[PDB]
Amino acid sequence: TCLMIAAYKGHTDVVRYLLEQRADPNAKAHCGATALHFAAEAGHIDIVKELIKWRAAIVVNGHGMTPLKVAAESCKADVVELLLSHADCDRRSRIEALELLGASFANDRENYDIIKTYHYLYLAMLERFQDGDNILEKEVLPPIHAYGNRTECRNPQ
Amino acid sequence: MYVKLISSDGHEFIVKREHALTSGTIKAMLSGPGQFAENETNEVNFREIPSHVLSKVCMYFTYKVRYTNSSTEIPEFPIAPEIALELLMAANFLDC
Amino acid sequence: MDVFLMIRRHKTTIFTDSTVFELKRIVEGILKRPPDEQRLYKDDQLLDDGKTLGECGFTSQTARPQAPATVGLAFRADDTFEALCIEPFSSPP
Repeated sequence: TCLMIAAYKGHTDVVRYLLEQRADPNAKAHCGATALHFAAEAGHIDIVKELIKWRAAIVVNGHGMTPLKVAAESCKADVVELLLSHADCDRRSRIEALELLGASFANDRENYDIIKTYHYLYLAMLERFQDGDNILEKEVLPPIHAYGNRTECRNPQ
Repeated sequence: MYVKLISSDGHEFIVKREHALTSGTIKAMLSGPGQFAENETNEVNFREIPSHVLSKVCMYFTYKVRYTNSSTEIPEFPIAPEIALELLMAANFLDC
Repeated sequence: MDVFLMIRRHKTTIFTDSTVFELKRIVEGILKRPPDEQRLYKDDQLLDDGKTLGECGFTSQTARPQAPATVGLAFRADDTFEALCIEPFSSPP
């Protein structure tokens, strides 16, 4: 629909006018992606704010990919801020999103910020051990020879 | 490796030296012409400090050294109402 | 292990942190007392030598950094040590 493609393009005025026509933004496509996903890929914070203003809810695609996680994947911090602020979530999803953002900053070529990744992962893991005597578990997959040692860290040292 | 503290009342307390070493005033009193002789034991006496306040100070020593650099919610230190006024005095004097 | 104790004799106190004889030769190292002679009294009850930490029932709930577990034992009174208690500290005004 013109709504989702306009959100992908990011033209604020046309999206605002189309929403003024009271068009339902909960429409789906073959991929099942709602306009929130396209806005997150575009990263326009104002578009996402406007979508939230008129009661656009978070909806999960069949293969996971909640729009918050999708925005976190593409290294779009502002969308993560806005969604975490408005969309209530648990501890697990929030820390998972933060870790995904750290990894995406680590490996991708567009940003490639080594320190930002380190600090984001540090913050997420500190949040993991915040309570004390009630510790979120960390599951480590068996090492892969492609990565060499391939062992994750679960202690701050 | 163990030290002795003597209150004005006369009660004697034995504490691990590293635990007692945190307070600056105790370290200053040890390092000097006093407490310099190996033959003499390592004891320090205050002509002023009462008993209960000094006991509270030493359990504070161990409580602090125990929950140090620990990522968690520290337990609160229980303070009696009437004790706090003299405890502040002792903390100020010991420069802990 | 991770159990916090005060040892109290009249005008004498020792702070510390898994059997009875373990405590006994810690006390021997501290004060040079006969390990057999030392008798431990918990709630005015005889603590037999070789008894483990677990049988005491005081591991974490009472052994606190805020206020460790108190042990009102008594040292030698001629042949055997009985009826020896620490004087209470000065009562605040």
